[PDB]
Amino acid sequence: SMESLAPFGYNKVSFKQTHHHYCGFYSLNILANIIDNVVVVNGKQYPVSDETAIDWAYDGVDTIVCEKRLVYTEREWPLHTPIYNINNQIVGLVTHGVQLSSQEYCYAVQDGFNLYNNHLTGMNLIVREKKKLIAYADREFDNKSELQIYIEETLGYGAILYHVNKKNAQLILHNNGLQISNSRLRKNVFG
Amino acid sequence: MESLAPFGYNKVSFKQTHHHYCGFYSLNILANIIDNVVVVNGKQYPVSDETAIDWAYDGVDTIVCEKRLVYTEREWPLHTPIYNINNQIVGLVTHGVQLSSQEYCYAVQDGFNLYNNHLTGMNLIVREKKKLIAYADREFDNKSELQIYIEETQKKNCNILGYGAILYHVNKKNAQLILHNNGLQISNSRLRKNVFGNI
Ligand SMILES: Nc1nc(=O)c2ncn([C@@H]3O[C@H](CO)[C@@H](O)[C@H]3OP(=O)(O)OC[C@H]3O[C@@H](n4cnc5c(N)ncnc54)[C@H](O)[C@@H]3OP(=O)(O)O)c2[nH]1
Repeated sequence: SMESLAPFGYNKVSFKQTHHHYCGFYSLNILANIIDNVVVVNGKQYPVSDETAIDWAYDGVDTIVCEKRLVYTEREWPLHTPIYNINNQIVGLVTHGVQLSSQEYCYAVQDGFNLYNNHLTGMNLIVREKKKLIAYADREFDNKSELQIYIEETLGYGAILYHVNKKNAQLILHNNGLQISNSRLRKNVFG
Repeated sequence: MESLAPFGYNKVSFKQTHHHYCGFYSLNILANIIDNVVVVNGKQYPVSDETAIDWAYDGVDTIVCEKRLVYTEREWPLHTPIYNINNQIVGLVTHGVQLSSQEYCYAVQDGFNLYNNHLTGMNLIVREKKKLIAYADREFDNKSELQIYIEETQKKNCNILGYGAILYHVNKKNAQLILHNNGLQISNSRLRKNVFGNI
């Protein structure tokens, strides 16, 4: 391919046959890891924190879920900028960050294949704050008794990433109203 | 009322009223491991800094759980209660592994502090990974073989085997959880931890 690293896009779905799925972009080759907790963006070094958080990226059919390392900056990173390690090897492409304050930003950088990853097929992940005690399929319940009623009373696959104040990431997959899996990742959620 | 019972009997009653731990039902939320120590049959055992992915089938659901490894020179009988240093029950002994004539290893769940995945209506299968790509219930050397399987399944799909779960590993490393249904791929979790047990 002529496009080595290509950000996700609806019209780039043919890249799934030729490129690896990173969280937010396709890559022709396996990318390098972060070395000594530093990333290099536009010629400036940025220390990488010890914090991680769950990020996600829809590519038009699948959702890539990835535990990424958090990088706190005092400067905005333009989207799709290449990220290098201190050995001048490309680590990835800049994805969407968050502006903490007027002069504060936080970006999430995937560190190769070192951390949690989940490739969800044919599902557009929904992220929402947990409002009740129990989450099950695409519904929420106050107690087990309300849950048993729904199960006995009960289209398409779905994926929901739950959090409470960006904490305790909880990923639920469901199909036709039935629960498939309920994974408590014990990680923060980025955003 | 059995407040802390191992998987394998009367699941209908337990599943509506008890919390699902990896291998046993508990009426209450169980205590955590305090100061990296568990107590089994009156003896204190230091808990290592190692974890591994374990699983337990209760007869309809599979509980997947990252557990903490405890090395011991003494065998722990199945179902023996496990306590913390406050004499608070933390669980029941599950199956371990024997590393040497004098050395054993058990995996102990530390409450709900670590990774936990509840698989509904599925019996997990553990398999050593032998090809580069895992997809649905199959393995493929490359994406061209994968694309053939996808396209042929799109043309004709006779798989009505239902929902399945496969835990892949390479020499007990690189835990990878594949969920699938009727020849379709659902989710591919890279857990990065070792897989516990005689595998
Ligand atoms: N992207 C990625 N992130 C990780 O964190 C990671 N940890 C390990 N690995 C393995 O590295 C090998 C490559 O050296 C891969 O094979 C992979 O093992 P696996 O995790 O067993 O593989 C499933 C393949 O299968 C891919 N697919 C999934 N669906 C499709 C589809 N419809 N069409 C084409 N490919 C599909 C899926 O994206 C994927 O392959 P790619 O990421 O390279 O694209 C990782 N790969």
